[PDB]
Amino acid sequence: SFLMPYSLEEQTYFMQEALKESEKSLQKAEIPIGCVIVKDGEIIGRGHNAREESNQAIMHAEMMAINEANAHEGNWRLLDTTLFVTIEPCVMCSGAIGLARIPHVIYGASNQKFGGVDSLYQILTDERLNHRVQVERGLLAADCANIMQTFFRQGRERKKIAKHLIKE
Amino acid sequence: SFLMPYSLEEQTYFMQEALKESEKSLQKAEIPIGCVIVKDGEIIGRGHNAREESNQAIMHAEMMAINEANAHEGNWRLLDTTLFVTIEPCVMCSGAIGLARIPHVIYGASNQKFGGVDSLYQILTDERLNHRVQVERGLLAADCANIMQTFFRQGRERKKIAKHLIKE
Ligand SMILES: [Zn+2]
Ligand SMILES: [Zn+2]
Repeated sequence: SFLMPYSLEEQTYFMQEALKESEKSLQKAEIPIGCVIVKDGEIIGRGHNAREESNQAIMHAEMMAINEANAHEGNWRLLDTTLFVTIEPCVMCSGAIGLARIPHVIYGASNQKFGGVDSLYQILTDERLNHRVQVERGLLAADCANIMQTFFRQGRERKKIAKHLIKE
Repeated sequence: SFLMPYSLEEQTYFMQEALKESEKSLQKAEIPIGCVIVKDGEIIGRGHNAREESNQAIMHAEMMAINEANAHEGNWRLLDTTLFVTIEPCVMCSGAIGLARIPHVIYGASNQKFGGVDSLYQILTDERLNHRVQVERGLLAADCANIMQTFFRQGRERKKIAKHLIKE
């Protein structure tokens, strides 16, 4: 039943690759969330949040990775694939993951405010939608949560500078 | 509380425009669902399902329309906008609609199998996500449901021809 296509070291490698995607968003002053989609032990799609830069509301890490994975495979179906994402996917991405037919998802830290996999909803395991995704969580959670904390602190600092310049 | 930026005739015009988008998908042998996003009485985004053609799993009508609307406005935020879609948005699109901050959504026929607005979930009015979208349904439902029925019949016919050619 429970599948294990990759060792813990392999999984760690992939999540760290997603964290590197996460760093791209951070550097661009955006929610530091990264994602990588793997097929046969090879990453076929990468993504990071880029809503502000792209001016696209759907441009979350998972969506970018899915588009890349589909392009790579030249198919909207992403069977026998594993998706690694630093933070629990929101409702939109969860729905997208189900539509892509991705059977395996591994995320780092949970998303208590917008989480659609375990937190607010359980879209990837919902029988009505018949999504039967094997979900794993906790992989490098500390790091995934840490870069997010860095983002928020930097955000307050940027907001403080802006407030100062507007004033006088 | 309840807003009415457009008359019933204006709404009908926009849904018919979404039905025209729906016809594009039908012609390409895809789920005939169309969508239009309106701002200040003007359509700023159009979309239709094109998963098979684009090989993109997220390429539903609403997603295509949102990307177009964001591009038009050069902003991921789609405030003071109204989205018209022939069929009740699925979970992915509903989530996307919430992320775009679209305050008004009008759909034709309901989606009893994958509906994320009223059928399976109520994402657009979920307090946890604080989405406070004004939802209207039923606009030209008969037509929206009709073109879908046409799609399924044509699908069976295409499947029958394919079965015949494979055989002998
Ligand atoms: Zn998301
Ligand atoms: Zn959808």
